[PDB]
Amino acid sequence: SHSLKYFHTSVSRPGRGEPRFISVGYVDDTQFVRFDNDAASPRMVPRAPWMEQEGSEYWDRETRSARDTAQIFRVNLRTLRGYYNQSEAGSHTLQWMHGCELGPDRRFLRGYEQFAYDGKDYLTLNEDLRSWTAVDTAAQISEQKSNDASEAEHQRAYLEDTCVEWLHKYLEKGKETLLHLEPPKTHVTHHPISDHEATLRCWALGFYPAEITLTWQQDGEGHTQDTELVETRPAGDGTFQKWAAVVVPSGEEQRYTCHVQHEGLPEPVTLRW
Amino acid sequence: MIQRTPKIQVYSRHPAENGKSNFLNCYVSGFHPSDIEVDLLKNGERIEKVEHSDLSFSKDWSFYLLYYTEFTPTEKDEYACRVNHVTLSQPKIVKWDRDM
Amino acid sequence: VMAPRTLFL
Repeated sequence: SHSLKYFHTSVSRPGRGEPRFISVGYVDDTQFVRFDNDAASPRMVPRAPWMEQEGSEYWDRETRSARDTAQIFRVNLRTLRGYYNQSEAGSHTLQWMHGCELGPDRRFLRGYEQFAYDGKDYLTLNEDLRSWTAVDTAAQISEQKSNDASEAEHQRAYLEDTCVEWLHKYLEKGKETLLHLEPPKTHVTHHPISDHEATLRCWALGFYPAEITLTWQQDGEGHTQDTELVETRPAGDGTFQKWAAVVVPSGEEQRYTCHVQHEGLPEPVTLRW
Repeated sequence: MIQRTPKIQVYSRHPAENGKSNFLNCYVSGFHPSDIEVDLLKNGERIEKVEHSDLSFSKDWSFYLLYYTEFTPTEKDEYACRVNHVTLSQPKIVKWDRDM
Repeated sequence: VMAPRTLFL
């Protein structure tokens, strides 16, 4: 299973003219490109090592796609402004994301595409990829404009043929990395809270992909975690980190196990401290 | 209009070891709009030349960014992240705890 | 590559 997703963001700026436009591309949990109409070089540019051996032909085209999207989105922000009867003074956000996913066979499993205005679902592309559906009541005129114009087809073509095709080329270019599973380095830390209790915190460091799951269990096992769990976070070197903590009665530490589940480990590791 | 407050996590790239070079990270996520200011501090001092990742967002549309800078943890020095966002009545400061 | 076409909302 692999995916190729892009995230597009356009933010209006009443004062400073043209709204900011940003695009980032990912292959699974690895960002490989980006575009920013506000940086030194508007260009789609490389953001992963395995993308520095590409020619002008590639960068010019993607740059063209990013720039065209930006211009349309400029127009769309004025349009969306008219729909919510919002004044020209405030700043607003138009978001667009699209992606294709492969199944194990390595072939097209599914595709997706949706727009959002000011952080809310606006227009979504149907599961079969053959028509649109307004998710926000205010997006209904866009749904018809779009279905009548038959715009889903060009998106479906892209999601099934182009996206998938390139997802394959990308995995091949960055195989050394992209296909390698990096399991987590693990351990449980002990942090006394008082003379009665103490927090048991299980660590998972430097793993990839991001998906992982840590589960505390002690043991007359009614339920039951009540665990403090932080959002899986990026180490900054391409890998991820996470931990799950609980409060144990002092002396009762050892009755606790932390189960670590991830793709890169031949099977789940169990931690006790 | 929808607005979400940023969740914040301050931490080091690799396990903290006094004297050993490392990276101080501040990951902000789950927020909306994307306008946001993030400072990494040293003894309240505003560290300069801090870099950040490219603005992206997740399925729920909320943005996320990783801010960072090279640093050398000591036993005496204190580090923190200062975040300002339209949803915060006042700048929020969360201090680095090598145990989290 | 990214979608070469988008929507005029």
